[PDB]
Amino acid sequence: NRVDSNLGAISSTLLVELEGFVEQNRFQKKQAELLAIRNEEVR
Amino acid sequence: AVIKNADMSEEMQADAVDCATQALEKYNIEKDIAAYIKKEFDRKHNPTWHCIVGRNFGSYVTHETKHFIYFYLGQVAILLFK
Amino acid sequence: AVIKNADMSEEMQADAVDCATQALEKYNIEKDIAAYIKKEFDRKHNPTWHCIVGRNFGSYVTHETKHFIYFYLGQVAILLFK
Amino acid sequence: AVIKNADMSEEMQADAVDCATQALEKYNIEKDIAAYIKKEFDRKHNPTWHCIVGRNFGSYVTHETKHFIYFYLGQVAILLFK
Amino acid sequence: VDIAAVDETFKRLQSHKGVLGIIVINAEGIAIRTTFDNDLTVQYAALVSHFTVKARSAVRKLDGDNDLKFLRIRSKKHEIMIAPEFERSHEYYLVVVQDPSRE
Amino acid sequence: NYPLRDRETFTEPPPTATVSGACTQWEIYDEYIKDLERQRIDEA
Amino acid sequence: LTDEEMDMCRKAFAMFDKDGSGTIDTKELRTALSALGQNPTEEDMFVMISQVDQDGSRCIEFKEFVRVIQINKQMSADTLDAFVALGGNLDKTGRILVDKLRSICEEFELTVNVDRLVKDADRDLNGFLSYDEFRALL
Amino acid sequence: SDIESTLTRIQGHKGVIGVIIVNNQGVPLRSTFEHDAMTKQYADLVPGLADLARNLVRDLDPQNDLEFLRIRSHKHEIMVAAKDDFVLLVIQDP
Amino acid sequence: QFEDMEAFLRVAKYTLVKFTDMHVEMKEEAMDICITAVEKYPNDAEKCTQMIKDQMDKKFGAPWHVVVGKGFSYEITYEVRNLLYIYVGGRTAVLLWK
Amino acid sequence: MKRRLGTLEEIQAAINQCAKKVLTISKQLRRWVKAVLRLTGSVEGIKTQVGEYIR
Amino acid sequence: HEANTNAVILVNKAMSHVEGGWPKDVDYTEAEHTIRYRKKVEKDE
Repeated sequence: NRVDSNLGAISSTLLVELEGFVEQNRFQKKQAELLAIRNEEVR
Repeated sequence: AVIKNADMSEEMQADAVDCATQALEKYNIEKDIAAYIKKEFDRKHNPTWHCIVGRNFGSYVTHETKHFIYFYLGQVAILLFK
Repeated sequence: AVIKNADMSEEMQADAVDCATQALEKYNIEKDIAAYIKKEFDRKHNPTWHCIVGRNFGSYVTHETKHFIYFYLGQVAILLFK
Repeated sequence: AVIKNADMSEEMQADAVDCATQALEKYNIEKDIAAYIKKEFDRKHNPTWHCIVGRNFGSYVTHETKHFIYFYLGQVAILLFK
Repeated sequence: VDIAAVDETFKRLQSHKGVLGIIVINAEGIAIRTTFDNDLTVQYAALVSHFTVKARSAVRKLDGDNDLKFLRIRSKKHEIMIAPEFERSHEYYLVVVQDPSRE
Repeated sequence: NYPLRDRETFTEPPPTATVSGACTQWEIYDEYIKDLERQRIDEA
Repeated sequence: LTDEEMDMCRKAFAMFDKDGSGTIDTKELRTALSALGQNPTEEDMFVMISQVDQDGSRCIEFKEFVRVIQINKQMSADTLDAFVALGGNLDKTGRILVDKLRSICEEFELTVNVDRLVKDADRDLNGFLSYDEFRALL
Repeated sequence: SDIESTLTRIQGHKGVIGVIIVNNQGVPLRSTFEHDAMTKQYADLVPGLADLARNLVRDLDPQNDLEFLRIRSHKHEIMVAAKDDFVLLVIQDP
Repeated sequence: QFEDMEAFLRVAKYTLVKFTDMHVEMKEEAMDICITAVEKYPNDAEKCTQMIKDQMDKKFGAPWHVVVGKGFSYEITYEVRNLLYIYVGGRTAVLLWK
Repeated sequence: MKRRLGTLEEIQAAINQCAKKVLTISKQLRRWVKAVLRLTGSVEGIKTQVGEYIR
Repeated sequence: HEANTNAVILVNKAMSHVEGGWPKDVDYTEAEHTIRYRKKVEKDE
């Protein structure tokens, strides 16, 4: 779980979602912390 | 009522349609249509004509400049000419 | 050569028949049949003719004093008149 | 072979029956039966036909003077006309 | 009289378990004896006539000297049984419909 | 006065096509089951 | 013609005829255009529907919906994307400039890269890649 | 390893002369024959009989389908298991 | 999931158009006149086709062609915009072409 | 996905900054290359479809 | 001597409905002959 519920959900994310595309920039802030957060626990 | 190619006066193309369509509804065969219309159209507008009516047709014919109709009416098309 | 109706001289009819049939065989489209059948027979005799080709049409025509032809040959209908 | 109603020349009634029976012998489905019976007779005689194959069907259709045929083979029914 | 014998054969067959129906149809697709109503009869006669002549032509084409005395198509409801006896002056593909679910 | 000019004729017979089908109780049953299914889809 | 195109066609037909009429009326269409920003006249939309309306309904339906998607899609799968990857910018010439790949690796700012790939995908052994060996790369 | 074991069992009984699997249109895949001048015969003759029989059964009452079929000739028992994916043949004289 | 012919006939009263190239007013008039024909004479279907194409004969077109039935097949040549194929009563079906 | 859901050069620039941004999010933590190639090819395909459309 | 029409076709209307499979116009389904036909196919040994 702790080493493969992360690393099979870190590889399950979808960074870019669905001009105004700057919201995508804002969106791609958020999930960044996600992967960083998850990675720390596996480390 | 649809016309395709013409150069006559608008008043006589209206005369041509109102002559032809009720005559078409009056009769049932179409030899006698192309007798009746041309005889009437002699006596109405000018002293000489020729008309053809029918389906699946081809022709090559000489029209004096101010006289030519190509009906396309009830899918029985009429062409008439001086 | 099936000829239904005419009132006209007969060697010119011979020219009519062959200038209809080889025109039909040389050509392959509906309009150009009566295009040739005028154009040749036009430039041979006289500057004024009118010619019709097709199936299931119909016309009365005024009687031309000496130049009128109708054909029926191999499900092709052709009229010639002056 | 069984024929219930027809008004057409018997010399091509034989053509109709020999066209239909080898068709029924060859194929093993009843859409291609009504395909072939039109198709091969269409390339034989005329430009226009219509042909129905089945059991327990009703129809009203305008006849043709010498083109209307109503077969019957082995509790399998055929109609064809112009 | 043998008419009692063939009707007796109908009760011989029909006394068996689950046997819904017996019918006899000749080479011209017209039923002779029935056990059903008239329209299920005529649609069996037409359908089975065409199907069995196709199947016999199949087996004869596949091998020249082999014919069929037997045919058995299956449903999820009822196992139609066709038997034919292809001969001259008689070819009577009798057809039974049965199933072992009932009774 | 007026002169002579000439024209031609392009007649289009109405377009035609060929349709082949086979009606049988199986075809009919399947279609009605489909028409009914879209009814449920519209309802839901 | 396929089976998932029916899925997307049903979803988009749901999006357009949003009230539930079962027929595309002009107002829901203009609602869709106005959500996309466009507010055209009330005479051009008539002509647009009249070309798309075959039945005379003044309202288009799912058969007409897939008819227009069918004509526009299949009139004009993996050939195009792999083709126009880099060689489709060259249009049947088989010679790709190295400077294009240097520019691609220039703009996307990638940390570590050595271009030994093009050195070791060299199948004509000249210094460029034709299209069949280009697919062999892919 | 269950499909091929059943093929090997079924091809080694007292009367069986051939097992055939054929696809929707054709392509007889996984025959069992020492030559292939008569496999194609089966593959293009028999599924016409299988779907023709599905027509005969289903026409009556359209809740109904076909599952199997047997044709017993004099010297052969052609059993065909038809279904949606394919047609399958087993030949056996009793 | 009904479980006989009879519950199917209880549901199946709609008259679905299997395929059709007709104008909407064309479609509604032809569709309703065919349903009135089928309800008028279930037993003898010959004179259903009598009524259908003679009404269409006087009103709409000089040539017409009607086929009603139970199980059949067909291949026709028809001029476009004038073809009707509908399923009536969940069983009977009618082809109609000019 | 960006391949599935691809004045023009503003939009193409924005798309490619978005791809740069995917890689930047990767920075905070070889098929890299081929993904990037098929992306740019698909974008150019969009551009030439447009360019033939104006014809 | 001056008028023309093509060779005009002629068309009235005819009907057909199919019911059953008796040999020829000897027999008709809407009559009694079916019984006697089955009788002369019922007693052959």
